[PDB]
Amino acid sequence: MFSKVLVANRGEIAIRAFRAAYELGVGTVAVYPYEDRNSQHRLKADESYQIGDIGHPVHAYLSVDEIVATARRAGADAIYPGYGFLSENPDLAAACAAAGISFVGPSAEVLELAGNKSRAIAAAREAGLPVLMSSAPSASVDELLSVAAGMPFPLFVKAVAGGGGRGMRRVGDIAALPEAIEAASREAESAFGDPTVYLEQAVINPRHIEVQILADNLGDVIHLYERDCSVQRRHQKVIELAPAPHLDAELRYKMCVDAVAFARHIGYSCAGTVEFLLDERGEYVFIEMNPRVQVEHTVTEEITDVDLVASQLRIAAGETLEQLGLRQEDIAPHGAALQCRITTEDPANGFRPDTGRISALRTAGGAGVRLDGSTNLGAE
Amino acid sequence: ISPYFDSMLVKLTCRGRDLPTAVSRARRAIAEFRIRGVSTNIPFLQAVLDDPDFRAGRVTTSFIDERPQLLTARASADRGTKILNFLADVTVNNPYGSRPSTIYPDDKLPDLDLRAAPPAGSKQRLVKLGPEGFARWLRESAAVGVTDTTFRDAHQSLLATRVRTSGLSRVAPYLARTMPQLLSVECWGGATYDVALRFLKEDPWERLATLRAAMPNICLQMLLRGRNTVGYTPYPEIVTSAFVQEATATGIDIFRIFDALNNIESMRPAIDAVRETGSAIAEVAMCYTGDLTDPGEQLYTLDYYLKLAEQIVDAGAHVLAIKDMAGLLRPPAAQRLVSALRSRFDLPVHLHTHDTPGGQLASYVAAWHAGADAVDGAAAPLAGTTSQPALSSIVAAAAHTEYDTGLSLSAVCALEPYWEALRKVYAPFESGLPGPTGRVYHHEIPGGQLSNLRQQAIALGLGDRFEEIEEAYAGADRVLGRLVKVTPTSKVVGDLALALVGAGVSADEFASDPARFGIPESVLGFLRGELGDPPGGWPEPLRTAALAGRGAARPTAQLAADDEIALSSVGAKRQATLNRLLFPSPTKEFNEHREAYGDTSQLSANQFFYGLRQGEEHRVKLERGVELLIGLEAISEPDERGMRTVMCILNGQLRPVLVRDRSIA
Amino acid sequence: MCYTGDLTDPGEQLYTLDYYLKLAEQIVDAGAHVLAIKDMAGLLRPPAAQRLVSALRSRFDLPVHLHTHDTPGGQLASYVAAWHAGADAVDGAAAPLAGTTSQPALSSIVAAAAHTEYDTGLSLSAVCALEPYWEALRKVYAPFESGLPGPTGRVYHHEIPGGQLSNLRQQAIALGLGDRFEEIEEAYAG
Ligand SMILES: CC(=O)SCCNC(=O)CCNC(=O)[C@H](O)C(C)(C)COP(=O)(O)OP(=O)(O)OC[C@H]1O[C@@H](n2cnc3c(N)ncnc32)[C@H](O)[C@@H]1OP(=O)(O)O
Ligand SMILES: Nc1ncnc2c1ncn2[C@@H]1O[C@H](COP(=O)(O)OP(=O)(O)O)[C@@H](O)[C@H]1O
Ligand SMILES: [Zn+2]
Ligand SMILES: [Zn+2]
Repeated sequence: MFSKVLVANRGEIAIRAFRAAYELGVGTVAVYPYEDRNSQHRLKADESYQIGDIGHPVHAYLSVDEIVATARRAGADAIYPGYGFLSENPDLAAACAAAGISFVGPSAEVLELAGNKSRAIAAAREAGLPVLMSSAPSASVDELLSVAAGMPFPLFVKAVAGGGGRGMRRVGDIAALPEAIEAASREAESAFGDPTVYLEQAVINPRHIEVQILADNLGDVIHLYERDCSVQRRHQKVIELAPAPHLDAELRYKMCVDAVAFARHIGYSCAGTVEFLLDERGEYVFIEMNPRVQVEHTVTEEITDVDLVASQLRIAAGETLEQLGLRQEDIAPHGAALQCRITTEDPANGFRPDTGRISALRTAGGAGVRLDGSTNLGAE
Repeated sequence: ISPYFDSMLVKLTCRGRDLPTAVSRARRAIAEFRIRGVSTNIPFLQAVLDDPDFRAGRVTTSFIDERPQLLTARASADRGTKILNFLADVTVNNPYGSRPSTIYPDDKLPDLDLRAAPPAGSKQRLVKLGPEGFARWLRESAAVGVTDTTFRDAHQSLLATRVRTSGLSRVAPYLARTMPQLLSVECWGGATYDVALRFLKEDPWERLATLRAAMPNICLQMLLRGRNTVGYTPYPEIVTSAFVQEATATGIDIFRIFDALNNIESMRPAIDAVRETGSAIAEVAMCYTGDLTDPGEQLYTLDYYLKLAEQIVDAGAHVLAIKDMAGLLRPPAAQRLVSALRSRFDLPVHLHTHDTPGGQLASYVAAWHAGADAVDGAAAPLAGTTSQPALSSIVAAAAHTEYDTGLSLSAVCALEPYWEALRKVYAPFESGLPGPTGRVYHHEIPGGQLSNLRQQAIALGLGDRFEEIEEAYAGADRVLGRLVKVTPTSKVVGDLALALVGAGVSADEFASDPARFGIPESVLGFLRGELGDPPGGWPEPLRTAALAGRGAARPTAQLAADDEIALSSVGAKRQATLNRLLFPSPTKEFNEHREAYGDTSQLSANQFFYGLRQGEEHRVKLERGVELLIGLEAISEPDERGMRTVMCILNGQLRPVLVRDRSIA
Repeated sequence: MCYTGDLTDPGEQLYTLDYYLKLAEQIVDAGAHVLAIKDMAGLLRPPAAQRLVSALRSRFDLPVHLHTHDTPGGQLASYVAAWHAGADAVDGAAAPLAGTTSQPALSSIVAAAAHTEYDTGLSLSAVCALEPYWEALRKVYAPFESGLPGPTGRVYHHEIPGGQLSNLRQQAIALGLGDRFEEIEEAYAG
C-alpha cells in the first residue's frame, strides 16, 4: 500500500483519516496555519508542518502549489482531500497527475462534469433516469421571462453556483417573477460572482433521499441503500435519519437500481452519492450527484457495518471490490440509526456563532452511542 | 485515585465484521488513549494484542505460559512530562531575582534565503589538494587569511564560557552563507569540554556534529594541548590517539598544538597522530613572553625562538604559529620575528594575540607587512578588553590594498545586532573589565584568567584594593624564575599569589621558610617535575633540596582491558568512554540529569536559566515535524508542606505539576 | 583640517587628496605655525594616513599634529603608520579613561616607540603609577556614566563623533524607542 499520505483538511475528518490510515499501517502528515496551531489534529499525526503566510488562515488551505511542494518534501505518495476546501477543485487533481503523487478521488474528468450543473442533467437524460425540467442559465430578465412563459407554476428561481440551500426563491406567479429574478441575480452576483439564475418547477411537499455508491478502478459499482434528510432549517441539513420509513421495497429497489446504472454509466472509481426528491404521488427528480464523502456517512456505517474511508484508501491503491469482500449478496441493513451535530449557535439571538473559552466539558456514552470530534477543557 | 476500592478506570469494547478487524480497531483504540499521572497496564495489553497466536485464534487457558509478554517494559518514554517537570522546577526555584522584559535575539537576524546550497570554501580546497598543497597555496597567496574565534575564545574571556549550542547553531548558517571566504572557524576545545559536561549538561560531540552539519564549506579548528588533551594532567598515548581519531572523524580539520613550557618530546605524539590521519592540518605554536627588543633581555631572545622553530620544523610541522596570550607583542618585535622566521624557513606563519593593553591591531599590521599569512579575529560586540581584536577593523585595515582579504564589510557588520542581543541575554555571567589597563606590562597575566581573578578577589576577601594580588603575582613569578604560563602554569602561580596574600608574605620571606606554610598541592606537583622543565632553569638552588621533605609521588593505575578494547572502534561507545575517562564526576552527574529530565539541550537560554512566565508561548523542537508548545497559567501558594502546584499549558491542554519550593523548607 | 570619508577608495570623488592639499596650501598661506589633522569619528586608516602624511610633509615645511578617536577600535595602528612617515606629535588619554569613544591609551603609545629611533623618552612606570587614582575617580562618578559596552563596527556607515554617541544613546533610552536603536542609525544616515 501507500508508504505515506498527506491530509489537506482540518477538524474531525482529518482525525478520521488518521485513524483509518493507522489501521492500514500508513504514515500520516499534517499541515496547519499559524492561527490554527492549537488544533487537536496537529498532535494526532506523525509529522506536522506549517503553511501559508502570517495572515489569511482560510486562504492557506486553498493553495495547491504549497501543499504539493510540502508533500514532495515530506516524501508522501497520496493526498486525501476530505470534504470541503479543495475537495472538488480539478487543479488539485491535475497537479497530482503532473507529479508522482496519487489523488484519492474518482477521476480528473468526473470532477469537470459535476461543477457547472445541468450537464449532469444531460448525462441523466442519456442514462435514462426520471429528470425534471431544466431552464437555460441566463442573467437576463427578459430572456428568463420568455422562457418562463410556458412553465408549470409555482417556480423556484435558484442561483446557478448556489449549493446547499443558499440563494433560491419560490414565486407563485409570473407577475412577481421579474423583481424576484432581479433579486436572485443580485444575490448570486454578490455571493458567488455569477449573476445567472435558473428557474425550475417547484415540486410540492418533497422528501430528500440519498443513495451511496462505491466503485473501483476497473469498473464495478455497488450501493449501500438510502438515507433521509427531510428535516432541514433554512434548507440546511439538521438531523439525519435511518433507512426511510414508510417506503415500499419496490421503490427502494428501483432507486438503488437506477442510481447504480447512472454510476456505472458515468465511469466512477470512488465513493459518492446521488440525491433524489420524492413527492406525495411519488417521483424521482435527480437533483444532483455529490462526488465526495459527506458528514453523514457514519449513519450508513451503522447499518451496513462497512468501512468507508479505509475502503476508499484501499481502492485508491488499486484494489477491486473482490478481495475486499464488498459484493452484493451479504449486504443487508439491520437496525435504525440517526446523527446530530452540536454547534455554538445560539437559538435565542438569531443563529450566529458565539466565541469564548470552554469552562466545563462532560461527555456521554454507553450502548449505541458514537462520538466524532472532541474538544478539551480551556479551549478557545 | 481512592485506595479503598478496585482500580477500574475504563472499559473499552470494539466490534467488527470479523475478528481481525475488531483486533485492529482495538489496537488503534488502545494506542490513541492517553493517561498521564499514574502507572497503567497499557503495555501488557498492547503486547497481548500483538501476539500472532492470539490473532490466529489459538486461545487456551494456558495462553500466559509465554514469559516475555509480561516484562515488555518500554512504558512510554514520555519527554513532554519530563520537560515540563524541569521547566516548573526552574520557574519555582530560580536563583536569579527579578528581570527586565525578555529579549529575543532571533528577531535581529537579517533576511536571507536559507534554501540554496552554500558556495564552496576552504573544505573543498583542503579535500582537493591535501595538507601539503593547502600549506603551499597559503604560503603563495598574497591575501591574508582571517580566522574567526567568536565561537570559542570570545565568550571564554567575557562570559565564563557559558554560551550554549542553540545560539551558535542558529547563527552558523548565516555565517556560512554570507561569509564564504573565512579560512577556518574555532569552535571546539579549550575549557568548553569541561564546562559543557559540568555546568551546561551537554555533550560536546553532539555540538561538534551540529556545527559540522550547519557549516559544510568552512574548516573547523581545535586547540589541543599536547599530552593533556583537554584535561589538566598527562594522559596515556592510546587515549590521545583515540581522541585525535574521533575528533578528525567528527569533522575537526585543523589541530593547533601548543605546550606550557615550550619543549619538544611533549608534543611529538600528538603531531604524529595528526600526521597519520592524512586529511588534517597540524599547526604548532610557540608561546611568546617578555620583550626581546629590549637591550637587557638575556633569556627570551631571538635565537631562542629561532632554535625553537628549527626544532618544530624538524618535527614535521605543517603550519607554524605564534601564541600571545597576554598581549606583550609590540610592532617592532613582531616585524623582526616575522621577517627572521619567513627568511630562515619555508612555512606559513599564523599570528594570534589578545587586546589587553589596547590597540594590538598595529602588531597585525606590522606582521602582514613582513610575511604573516593569517590572523585571528573576534566579532565586534564580543571584542576588546580581554578578548581578540575586532573583525571589522581587520577587514577595513586591508581593503583596497594588495593584502585584501576579500571579505565584504557590510556582511560582517550585518551580524552585530544578534551578538549584542545575545550578550545582553547573558547578563548574570558578565565578567568583563571596565576597559584597557596599562599595568599588564608589569604583572603579565593571560586575558582569560584576569576576569576570574577579579571575581575571586571580589568574593574572597580584599576587594576594595586589588594591587596586592598584582604585586603578589609578580613576586610569585619572580620566585620561580620567569615562568612561561598559559593554562597549566597559570593556576599554580595564581594559587601561590593567593596563599602569599593570605599569609602576610610581603615579597621574599616565602623563600626563607618554605616548610612552615600550607603550599597548594599544584605547586608541589610543579616542583616534582611532571610538567617538564622550566626554560630558564630550576629556581631552587636554595628553595628546596628535592621537595622540602614532604613525601613521595602517587602511583598511576593501568587502564583496564575493556577500555582499550572499546577505544579501538569508532562510535558513540568510544565517545562515552572518553567522557568517563576524562571527567568522571561531571559526566556521571550529566548522565543522571539526562536520565531524569530527558534531553534539554534544545531549550533556549531564557527557558533554561529563568523559566516560564505568564502570557508568553514557547516553541521547543523535538524532531523534524515534532514540536511542542509550552505556556504557563497559574501558580498556587505552598500548603503546610513545601509543595506547590503549577498549572501549565502543553499543546493547548491544561497540566498540573507538583513541585517542591526549597525556599520555605 | 577636518577629515571625513575614505580617500583611498576608488569611488571617492569629493574628499580626495587634492582637496586636502589645497586646503593645507591655503592654511599655510594664512600664516599657520602648526598644521594638524582632526579625526572625530575614527575614519582614518593606516594607508590613508601614510599617504596623506607623506604628501603633506613633502609638499610643505610645517610640523604635523595627529588627533583621532578610538571608536572602531585599534586606532593606534594609524599613529604607527603616521610617525613612520613624518608625523611629529600625537595625542593620548590615560588608560582608565581610554578606549570606546575616547582617545587611545597613553601606555600603548609610550610602549610602541620604546627602544626605537622614535622614542618619546617617557618613563613607563611613571605613567603606570597614576592609573589607580583615575580608576577611583571614575568609580566615584558612577551616576554620570555614559560609556558604550565596547567597540562597534557600524560606525563606518553612520559616522558620528564619539562625544555625541553617548548622549544619543541616553536620549534614545529616555525619549521613546530604546529597545531598538537601528532606526536612529539609518535615520542619521538618511
Ligand atoms: C490512529 C491515531 O491517531 S493513534 C496511533 C498512535 N500514534 C499517534 O498517536 C500519532 C502521534 N502520537 C505520538 O507521536 C505518540 O508520542 C506515540 C504514540 C507515537 C509515542 O508515544 P510515547 O512513546 O509514549 O511518547 P513520546 O516520547 O513520543 O512523547 C511525545 C509527546 O509529544 C507529543 N507529540 C507527538 N507527536 C506530535 C506532533 N506531531 N506534534 C506535536 N506534538 C506531538 C505527544 O502527544 C507526546 O506528548 P504527550 O505526553 O501528551 O503524549
Ligand atoms: N423545487 C425544488 N427542487 C429541488 N430542490 C429544491 C427545490 N426548492 C428548494 N429546494 C432545496 O434545494 C436543495 C437542493 O440541494 P442543493 O441546493 O443542490 O444542495 P446540496 O448540494 O447540499 O445537496 C435542497 O435543500 C432542497 O430542499
Ligand atoms: Zn587565546
Ligand atoms: Zn576630539
